Amino acid sequence: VKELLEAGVHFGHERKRWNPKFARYIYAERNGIHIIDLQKTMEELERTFRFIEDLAMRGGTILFVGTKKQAQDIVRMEAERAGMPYVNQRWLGGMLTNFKTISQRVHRLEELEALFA
RNA sequence: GAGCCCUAGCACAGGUGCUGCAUGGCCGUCGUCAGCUCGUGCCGUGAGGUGUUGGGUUAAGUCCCGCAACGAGCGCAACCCCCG
Ligand SMILES: [Mg+2]
Ligand SMILES: [Mg+2]
Repeated sequence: VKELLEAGVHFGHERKRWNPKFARYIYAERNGIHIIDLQKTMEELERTFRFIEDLAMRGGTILFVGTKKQAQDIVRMEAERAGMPYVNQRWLGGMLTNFKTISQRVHRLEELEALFA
């Protein structure tokens, strides 16, 4: 239901293209490829989802980010489907640290929206 | 008696005499070449860098694509005149 739904095909990826700080999450090497251990994915999903839940049930807002082409279409769907914002194409330099300045273009976007009709 | 005009005296005028390395103003010139910058972010101990390195395209930093940058300004172009 959980970790049987995950073993679906939704774990193990890379192949000694690894960052060795991620060893605490790794189970073994099946066939040249690192197999991430789901019994510990279990663990972090509970902790992360606890933190997400909390966040939501108090007016919290979560910027979803994923630009790589496998996730592009997923992140937009799920993001619209929660009314949270998403970054999908390029992540622009300073969307956060320069948010003051980048927003000024959201304000331009809507003011150009306003010359549609 | 005030304009006004000559005589002498007083202040002063006059100087195309010097310095264009004391200057203003205006002009030439590189060059109508495609450049030169800024605000915030980010990188760097720092000068500084990114933006404005790359690929394409244009008469052009013109436009596109890309990208720790997102924008903007002086330029380019347009707004002006002539010719068709
Ligand atoms: Mg001079
Ligand atoms: Mg001389």
